[PDB]
Amino acid sequence: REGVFVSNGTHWFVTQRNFYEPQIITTDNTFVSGNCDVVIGIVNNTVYDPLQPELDS
Amino acid sequence: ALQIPFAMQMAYRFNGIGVTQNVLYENQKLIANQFNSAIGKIQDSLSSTA
Ligand SMILES: *[C@@H]1O[C@H](CO)[C@@H](O)[C@H](O)[C@H]1NC(C)=O
Repeated sequence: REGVFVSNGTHWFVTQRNFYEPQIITTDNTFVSGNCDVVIGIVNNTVYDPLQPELDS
Repeated sequence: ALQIPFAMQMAYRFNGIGVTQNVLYENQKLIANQFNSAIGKIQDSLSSTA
């Protein structure tokens, strides 16, 4: 949504652009735009979705 | 200076004109061809037009 994706070498994070602040990537932090195949340089991952653990109750 | 991939720089520039950056990544090859072509028009424009 705002900021940019990065990896420390083994995990993937989003940070704001002007100050390193690693947030674990979620459906809150990100917006979808279709399937992968159009995007040059995309990478595989897990995006966390906070609703799915809550409705596990 | 901080290095950044140029397709990742233009995704910042598109946000700075209120266009969501997926409009760049879904069109990157097309945008690149338009920029490359437009610089080609500048070569011809300057080469002819004193
Ligand atoms: C990457 O970050 C995660 C969470 O801070 C940590 O568990 C992991 O050890 C880090 N790995 C490296 C290579 O820094």
